[PDB]
Amino acid sequence: AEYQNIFSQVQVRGPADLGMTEDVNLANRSGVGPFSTLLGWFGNAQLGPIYLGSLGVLSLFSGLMWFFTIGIWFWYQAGWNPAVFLRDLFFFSLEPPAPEYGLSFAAPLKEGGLWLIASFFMFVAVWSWWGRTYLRAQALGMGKHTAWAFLSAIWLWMVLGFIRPILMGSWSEAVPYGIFSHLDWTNNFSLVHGNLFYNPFHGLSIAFLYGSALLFAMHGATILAVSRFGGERELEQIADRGTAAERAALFWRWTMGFNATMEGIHRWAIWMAVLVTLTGGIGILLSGTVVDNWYVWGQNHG
Amino acid sequence: ALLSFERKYRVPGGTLVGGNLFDFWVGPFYVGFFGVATFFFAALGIILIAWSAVLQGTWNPQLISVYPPALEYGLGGAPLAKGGLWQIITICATGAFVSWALREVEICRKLGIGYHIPFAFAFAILAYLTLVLFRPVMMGAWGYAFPYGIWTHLDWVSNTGYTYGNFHYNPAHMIAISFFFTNALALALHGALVLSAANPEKGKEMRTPDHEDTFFRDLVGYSIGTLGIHRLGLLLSLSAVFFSALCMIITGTIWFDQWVDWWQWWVKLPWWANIPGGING
Amino acid sequence: DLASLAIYSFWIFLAGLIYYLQTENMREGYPLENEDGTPAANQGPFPLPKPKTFILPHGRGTLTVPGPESEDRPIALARTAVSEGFPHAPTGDPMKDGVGPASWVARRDLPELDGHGHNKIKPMKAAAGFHVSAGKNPIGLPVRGCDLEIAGKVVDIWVDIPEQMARFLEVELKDGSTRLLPMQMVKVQSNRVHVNALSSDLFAGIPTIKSPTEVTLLEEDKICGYVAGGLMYAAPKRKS
Ligand code: BCL
Ligand code: BCL
Ligand code: BCL
Ligand SMILES: CC[C@H]1c2cc3[nH]c4c(c3C)C(=O)[C@H](C(=O)OC)c4c3nc(cc4[nH]c(cc(n2)[C@@H]1C)c(C(C)=O)c4C)[C@@H](C)[C@@H]3CCC(=O)OC/C=C(\C)CCC[C@H](C)CCC[C@H](C)CCCC(C)C
Ligand SMILES: CC[C@H]1c2cc3[nH]c4c(c3C)C(=O)[C@H](C(=O)OC)c4c3nc(cc4[nH]c(cc(n2)[C@@H]1C)c(C(C)=O)c4C)[C@@H](C)[C@@H]3CCC(=O)OC/C=C(\C)CCC[C@H](C)CCC[C@H](C)CCCC(C)C
Ligand SMILES: COC(C)(C)C/C=C/C(C)=C/C=C/C(C)=C/C=C/C(C)=C/C=C\C=C(C)\C=C\C=C(/C)CC/C=C(\C)CCC=C(C)C
Ligand SMILES: COC1=C(OC)C(=O)C(C/C=C(/C)CCC=C(C)C)=C(C)C1=O
Ligand SMILES: CCCCCCCCCCCC[N+](C)(C)[O-]
Ligand SMILES: CCCCCCCCCCCC[N+](C)(C)[O-]
Ligand SMILES: CCCCCCCCCCCC[N+](C)(C)[O-]
Ligand SMILES: CCCCCCCCCCCC[N+](C)(C)[O-]
Ligand SMILES: CCCCCCCCCCCC[N+](C)(C)[O-]
Ligand SMILES: [Fe+3]
Repeated sequence: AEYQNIFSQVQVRGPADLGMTEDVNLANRSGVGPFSTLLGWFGNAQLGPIYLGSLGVLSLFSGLMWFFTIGIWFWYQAGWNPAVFLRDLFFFSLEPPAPEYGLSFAAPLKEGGLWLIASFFMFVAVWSWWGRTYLRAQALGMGKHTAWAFLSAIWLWMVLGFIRPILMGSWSEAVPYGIFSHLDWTNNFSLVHGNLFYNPFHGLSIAFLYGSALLFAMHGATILAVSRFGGERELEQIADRGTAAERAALFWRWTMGFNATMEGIHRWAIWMAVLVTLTGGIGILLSGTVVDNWYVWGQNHG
Repeated sequence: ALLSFERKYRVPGGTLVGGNLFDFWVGPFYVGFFGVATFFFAALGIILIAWSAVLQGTWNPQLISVYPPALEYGLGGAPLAKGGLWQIITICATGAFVSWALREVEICRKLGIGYHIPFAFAFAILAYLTLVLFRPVMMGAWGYAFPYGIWTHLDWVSNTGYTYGNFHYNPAHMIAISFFFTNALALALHGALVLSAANPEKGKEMRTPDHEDTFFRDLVGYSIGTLGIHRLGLLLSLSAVFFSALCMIITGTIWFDQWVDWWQWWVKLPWWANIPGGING
Repeated sequence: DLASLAIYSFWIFLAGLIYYLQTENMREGYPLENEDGTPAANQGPFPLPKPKTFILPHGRGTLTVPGPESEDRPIALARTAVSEGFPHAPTGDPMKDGVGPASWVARRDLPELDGHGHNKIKPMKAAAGFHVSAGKNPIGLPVRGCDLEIAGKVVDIWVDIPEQMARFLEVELKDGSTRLLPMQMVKVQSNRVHVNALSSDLFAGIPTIKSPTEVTLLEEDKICGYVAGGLMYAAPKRKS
């Protein structure tokens, strides 16, 4: 039995790492949180600091308001009874307005109004959070790859709750807030559109989802396999290729006839991942707006 | 034929079987005893599929489908045109996959690297075997296995899932999915983070891993670190597949009713089963 | 219709993306070479991308890739066959010569630096005030090789400062000199540190570092390559 570098054998700690300054407004960084020896078996032991800032406050406040709007509705459905709250937790659901209200904001609170309010808070929370992925990279002089990647997830989310409902002409088309009910929504969506297995954009989204797990398993295992040569120091391997980056490339060249570089594996990574929700959001957006029935569409190929 | 840095690694040694007999390359591909075994198994498998195609009477890739024996055959053999070909192709597939893993091991040994990759791959093989071997055996027939066809295998997924109602309600399936989604999330973030550091704003120097830790602490109050993220991606993707295999091995064996009804155990707990109000009272 | 147009467009896009990705991934190691180091006739269907330049921090310069490739070191191997595709035998001691799984790359003979321009990796004794925070502290333990003989004793841990992690153990040998052992290549036990890669007689051959309180990227590669190489090359002196 050799050591496999899945968990560390020895942890070390030094002074709290307060991070790089670059152009960051240091007034907006918290102090350091605690140190978790538990976390430190697998990852970094240190928590914080975090960056606050007013955009930060906005997203958090908004996000909490989204969560609390749904939670207050759930308590109401539980008849204010804690026992029934916990019993029926996964069964409660905050539902969008009936089709009859179309896209108007004129539905009663108990019948869709509250769904729109929660949705409003979610919209500001997510988009202000997106702004933050851009601005935190900016302040550090970094590329904007995170915000670009996040935008692909946002695209599926926007398609589901906002763009598709608007294009269909009613909020009733959007997803309910509930554990079981969002699953029922998902099953129903496929049934009602003639089986999503016939939507080529759904099959693509799947190829990328499975491909993401194939690729992260490949990359994670490769880096661990060459960690005995410092492979996880990927930035310096990019700048100055070492025997880690060479053995990794050659493992794959010898196995499957081609290989990556230390930089370029990260490009296969980002694209494999973002194409999950890119193709996904396209497949959903087309569903019901342009194509009523994927099986039928697939029979004509078009 | 060689990467510029490749020759110094192409030494003899590392083989598991055959000593030096198969210790060589073909263009970029390492061979080894397991390269020979993979070729044999894959070739036979592919030839048998082409034969199954002839017996089916089509050459269209969107139509070729190799179905396992019908349920009446149980766990016995079946005539070639009626399930036997599936059975042989499945042995070929298994041989090819396992040979591929063992060949990856020989490559690890020649390269002086850890065995993490074929270890990880063995999870995918175990999931394939859950569907074609373990589950059908426990259920008592080969016919519960999926057919080898591009669209027919999807018919199988749909038919199998709806046998138990909305399969979303399988709780092991819920965990599997969560790991799949989280894995893709982490893949996006890892790719983005490294690239954002290696490719900074125009004219700026490459950032360091200090900057990567910093970006993520700024963003969410934590950074797992450069070792941790590769541990994580590996864990998330293998966990997704472990729970996928789990979710199927228990379906049609220990649980065979509508998965949605499994959740009643929580609702029916004595302390609250009978309190009025809510959804279930 | 619009869905047909979308899907057709997507596949065109995807072909473009894969072309982009494959060529990005040819920024190192190409053009392909024959076994003798000359350019291979067949370079495949993807051409080299236009060069890009990385600006390195702390005055270290730039890296432009693709760029002229060369090993920048002698490779002590020779053909074992009269045609392409067979193994190349070590002409000397492959552990000493740094080939096969003992290979090292001619990386820059400077230490990796943190974001503040200080040495990324330091002996813990020189790293204020880094300390073991969990797990068995290896400092002081005897170090055993795969021949089950004691090769030395641990005298420090070399730590990555910005990432707060153990990177090497510093091991003092019978002659009083030390060597670095990659943390990934040792097993810390209650009474010993065990090193399966090396028999005790191979510890003296671990590449040394030029300055006792820093390690350069070149030196790390020689050390790590040498230790990993023992898996294949010390197999005769191992031993269950
Ligand atoms: C995993 C759980 C289910 C299942 C659920 C579904 C669902 C749902 C979908 C697919 C889809 C795919 N599945 Mg399936 N699929 C199953 C098991 C398999 C197995 C197997 C175990 O041997 C294989 C080879 C495939 C392969 C296929 C591809 C045709 C297609 C894209 C997959 C992908 O990109 O993955 C990620 C891996 C990569 C990106 C690497 C590339 C590997 C692929 C492209 C290889 C194709 C092999 C295929 C043509 C077989 C030929 C073998 C030859 C004879 C040698 N599935 C089981 C039964 N699969 C999607 C589809 O569009 O189908 C029409 C889809 O929507
Ligand atoms: C009966 C069910 C139907 C079906 C109906 C659907 C429907 C409906 C959809 C999918 C979609 C998907 N399906 Mg399907 N699906 C079917 C069967 C399958 C099978 C299979 C059989 O093996 C598989 C593997 C999949 C696989 C997939 C994925 C590839 C894809 C979702 C990608 C994703 O990352 O979403 C997860 C990612 C997101 C939703 C983005 C999240 C957005 C961000 C902004 C999150 C904000 C959260 C924040 C505010 C809350 C934070 C809380 C925290 C505590 C902080 N489907 C069957 C046929 N499928 C989706 C799709 O794209 O289809 C084309 C979709 O809409
Ligand atoms: C209507 C259908 C049901 C459905 C019923 C089913 C059924 C039935 C199954 C799943 C399974 C899956 N479902 Mg479901 N499920 C549905 C809804 C979804 C939704 C969604 C958003 O709605 C999602 C995200 C998922 C996702 C999940 C995944 C957890 C899991 C598939 C991955 C896997 O097993 O990989 C594991 C990976 C493999 C099996 C691939 C192994 C391949 C290797 C060994 C070799 C192949 C290479 C070779 C051929 C090379 C080709 C040649 C060249 C070299 C390329 N389901 C709906 C509700 N689901 C499956 C599962 O868990 O299986 C265990 C499963 O059987
Ligand atoms: C490319 C496709 C994949 C993807 C990409 C992706 N997601 C991303 C990112 C990217 C690259 C971002 O950079 C962004 C991120 O910051 O990640 C860390 C994000 C993100 N994706 C998230 C979730 C998510 N992503 C999804 C998955 C996916 N994301 C796809 C698979 C899913 C699925 C699969 O359904 C989920 C649920 C978030 C973790 C984060 C976006 C965060 C956000 O928009 O926040 C808005 C709301 C809040 C600010 C807080 C909400 C309140 C909470 C409900 C309460 C509990 C927590 C609270 C904050 C505690 C604080 C209390 C204090 C007062 C003490
Ligand atoms: C466990 C985490 C994920 C994972 C990991 C993983 N996969 C791996 C590995 C790892 C680490 C590699 O080392 C290995 C690889 O070399 O990758 C490039 C591999 C691999 N995963 C692959 C595919 C794959 N992995 C998948 C999934 C996953 N792989 C998991 C999600 C899927 C899905 C999700 O459907 C597919 C399609 C290959 C690219 C490669 C293994 C290649 C191989 O075994 O080659 C030898 C065999 C042949 C060349 C062909 C054999 C032909 C058969 C005899 C006949 C065909 C029968 C088949 C059953 C018919 C299927 C028909 C379909 C329409 C259903
Ligand atoms: C114990 O009690 C406490 C106090 C702790 C409260 C407990 C809280 C609880 C129990 C909360 C439960 C929350 C749950 C179960 C949330 C589940 C949500 C799920 C599963 C969501 C899934 C789908 C969501 C989507 C796709 C939503 C997308 C929404 C948008 C894109 C926003 C669109 C914006 C609209 C429609 C507003 C229009 C307004 C303008 C002008 C922009
Ligand atoms: C870009 O790489 C990433 C890291 O950034 C350096 C991370 O840190 C994490 C987040 C890791 C964990 C364990 C989340 C839970 C956090 C606590 C406090 C237990 C992810 C997913 C990631 O992708
Ligand atoms: C998505 C990962 C969530 C990370 C959890 C956030 C941890 C924040 C710790 C900040 C501590 C601030 N403090 C306590 C010093 O004020
Ligand atoms: C980063 C890109 C990696 C390329 C992987 C592409 C896999 C495509 C799989 C074909 C699936 C086609 N289909 C039927 C789903 O439409
Ligand atoms: C989507 C699966 C397609 C299978 C092809 C995979 C790409 C392998 C290309 C490597 C071949 C290198 N070469 C020409 C030197 O042999
Ligand atoms: C970021 C790491 C957290 C992983 C989140 C994935 C959701 C899976 C649900 C957790 C349950 C898994 N387990 C084994 C503890 O039961
Ligand atoms: C998942 C996308 C498909 C990947 C296969 C395409 C890339 C194969 C490139 C092989 C070329 C290797 N070569 C000849 C440049 O050395
Ligand atoms: Fe990486």
